[PDB]
Amino acid sequence: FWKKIIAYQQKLLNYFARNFYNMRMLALFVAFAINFILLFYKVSVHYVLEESSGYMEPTLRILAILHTIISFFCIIGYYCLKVPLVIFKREKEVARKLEFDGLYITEQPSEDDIKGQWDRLVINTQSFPNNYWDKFVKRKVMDKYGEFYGRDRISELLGMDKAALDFSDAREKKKPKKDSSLSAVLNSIDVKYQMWKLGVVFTDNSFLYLAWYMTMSVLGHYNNFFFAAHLLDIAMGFKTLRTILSSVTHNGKQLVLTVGLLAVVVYLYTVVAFNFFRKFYNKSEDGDTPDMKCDDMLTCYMFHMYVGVRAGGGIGDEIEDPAGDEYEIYRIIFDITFFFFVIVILLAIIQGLIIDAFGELRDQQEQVKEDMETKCFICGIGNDYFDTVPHGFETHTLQEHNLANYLFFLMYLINKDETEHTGQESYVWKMYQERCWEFFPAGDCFRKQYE
Amino acid sequence: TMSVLGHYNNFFFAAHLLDIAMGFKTLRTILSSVTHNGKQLVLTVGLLAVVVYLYTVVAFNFFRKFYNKSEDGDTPDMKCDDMLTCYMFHMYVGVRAGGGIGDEIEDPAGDEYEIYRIIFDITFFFFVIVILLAIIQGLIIDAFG
Amino acid sequence: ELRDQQEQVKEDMETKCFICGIGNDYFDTVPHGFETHTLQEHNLANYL
Amino acid sequence: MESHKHYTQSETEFLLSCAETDENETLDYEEFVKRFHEPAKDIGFNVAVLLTNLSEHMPNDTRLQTFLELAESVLNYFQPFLGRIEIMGSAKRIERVYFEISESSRTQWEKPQVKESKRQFIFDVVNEGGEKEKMELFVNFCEDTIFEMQLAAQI
Amino acid sequence: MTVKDMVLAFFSSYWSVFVT
Ligand SMILES: [Zn+2]
Ligand SMILES: [Zn+2]
Repeated sequence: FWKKIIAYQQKLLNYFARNFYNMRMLALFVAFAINFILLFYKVSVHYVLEESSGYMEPTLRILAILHTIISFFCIIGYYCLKVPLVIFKREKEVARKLEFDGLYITEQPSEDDIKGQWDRLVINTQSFPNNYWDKFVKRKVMDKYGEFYGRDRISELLGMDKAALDFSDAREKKKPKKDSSLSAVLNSIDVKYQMWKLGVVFTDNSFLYLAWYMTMSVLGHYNNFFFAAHLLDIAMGFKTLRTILSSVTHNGKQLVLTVGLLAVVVYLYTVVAFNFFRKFYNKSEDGDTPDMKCDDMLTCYMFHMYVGVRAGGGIGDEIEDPAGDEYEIYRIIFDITFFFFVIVILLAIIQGLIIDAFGELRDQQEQVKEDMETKCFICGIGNDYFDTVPHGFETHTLQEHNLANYLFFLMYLINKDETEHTGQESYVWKMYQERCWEFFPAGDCFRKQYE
Repeated sequence: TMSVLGHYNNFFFAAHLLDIAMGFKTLRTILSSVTHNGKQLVLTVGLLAVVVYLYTVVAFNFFRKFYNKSEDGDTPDMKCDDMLTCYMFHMYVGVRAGGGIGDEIEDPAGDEYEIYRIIFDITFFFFVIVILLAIIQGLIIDAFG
Repeated sequence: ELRDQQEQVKEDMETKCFICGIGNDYFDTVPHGFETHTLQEHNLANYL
Repeated sequence: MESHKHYTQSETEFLLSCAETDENETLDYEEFVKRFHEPAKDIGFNVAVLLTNLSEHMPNDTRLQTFLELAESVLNYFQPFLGRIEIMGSAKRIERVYFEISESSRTQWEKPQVKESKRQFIFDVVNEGGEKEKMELFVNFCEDTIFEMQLAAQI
Repeated sequence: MTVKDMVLAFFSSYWSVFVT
């Protein structure tokens, strides 16, 4: 019973993890179809879909149901495909911080970060390094800060205090056989570690996005128009539009600073107009109906920012003809300066900030390619030295200093054993456990070492 | 084939002017600036269509009494009473209007919308015909470089 | 032009020394040689 | 086994004489291969890494080259199975260390997700990555990659 | 009625900065 249901729920979770991106694209296509069939609405205070010979009204409801179901499936497959990686990174970071910096021992975190404060109720749990492919971190930090601080004052906040005492006691002739009772593992599971894990998940950004996605998909049943917000997933989701959207999101601060400077310049022009041009803002309709004047600072500022910016020809085309005496030249200067400073050299800045981003991204890509084609990533010697043997540099970067080979070697060291290492393996493992990395070839290779 | 059809109608000889582009290599320096990205331009027009559809559904759901393009008075037409009609009106008029869409609809002086529709118009302007045509014009300038 | 000026400044600071101006390749024979040379031997802060 | 043109007359008669033929003229080829190939694989990999070490650390030896020509028949089977790293071992000595690379490890490495993550790592390390911590972030990338590879392998 | 009260409600929050 329990075994036959666990071996099935594990298979179901593995399926949901294998089909995360497929369900993502399927949800995108379902949202596309929903928004395509939403193009057949009418008004009557009553929105009605009466635009075809049936087969369009119930299909919308079944498609919304399918979309909500697949959104739930995606939000539960993310928890099985991507959450282990982020919790692994978090555990690795906090464990290495504890070991090499003494965060919760000698260098207590400040209040300007929530991660340092939320990673406090995980160092004192039983299964702290759940995903770090090693469990000898508590022992390392105890041996590092056992004599310089309280031997028990460390294990009181690193957990296992009473547990280590009971283990040292049970090392004698006192050890029973622990029983296993079905349907009673809730006490066995660690609740504090799960609380910390849920706190990390609800802070992860990529999970809040899927939560908002499912929330909008649910509200889509109360109103069949929140399915339009799912088209934003073509931009905030898949990476097929990054080449275009990066040109806008690269500067970002420059664009908002530009629109702020534009607002300030328009406010300067607005106060000048409010103080010196009264008899011009006379947007009357049919005659003798004065309205939309400059008799108010806020009204004149809104009129400027809303009409003179979008007018395409400055502001002198939306106000009266400046033929009046004492202003015939001052208002001409005013209009032409507004034109040349607002819609000529302040929109050129906005359009140039988008064009410079393309060039900057292309330059970054070219620099990456050049650095990968002229030097080695590990030793960094150069192409000219290795280009003495026919096809030397490519053979050096594909056989001698392959990043894939180095990653496979680290994987082999981690997954092979601890007492079966040879001399070189034990040396590299000792260097890696202390995180020094002088075993990487700095500026020498097997070819520079010999003839 | 087109040269033969030119005898049935002496206007298919206009399709032979496309040979100055798809044939000789005297126009490659200019046409490569357009055909270099290619996928970027169609992705840009697709993103523009999606953004205009978002603005269209917002207008259909919150702005009814504005799309009143009546001629001579008391002849309501080209309204937003249909999703497809409003989307076509947007994609056909608001994009080419040169000043956003707030210049082809009624004056937003009505209460409860005086500020929301001003925000709507200015955001349409700044997001569609300012930073979405700048992308199209920058994709052509980057190709030359 | 401004971006090119910034990139040129960064390149001149990352390839040569400000005082002696020898080059990165010569000092890049000892592991992490150029940065140690520009942080210990020829530090502008040290000269000031 | 004789239609593949790989086993000669001697090899065919040897593999036929090495059969169980327990009075029924039937063989459990599962147990047969799990008996005659599992330790052969390990010993052959050890011989292959030994010969590769000798070749790479003793070139220009015709007396060993003629042996490598006849050992190539088995040295090629372990070609996508042995790695080679150049580490700094003894003081000022670039030591070439060898090791085994599992088929699952070399299978989960060619996935498009892992390749794209490696590409992005190289990109954002060449662009804004430093020099004093280049290996520091490279080993972090390696750890994240091997963790996600283990996760994708156990599914 | 929010075309004019919006700026007043936006400035009503900086009274806590004006008091300090
Ligand atoms: Zn190298
Ligand atoms: Zn120097």
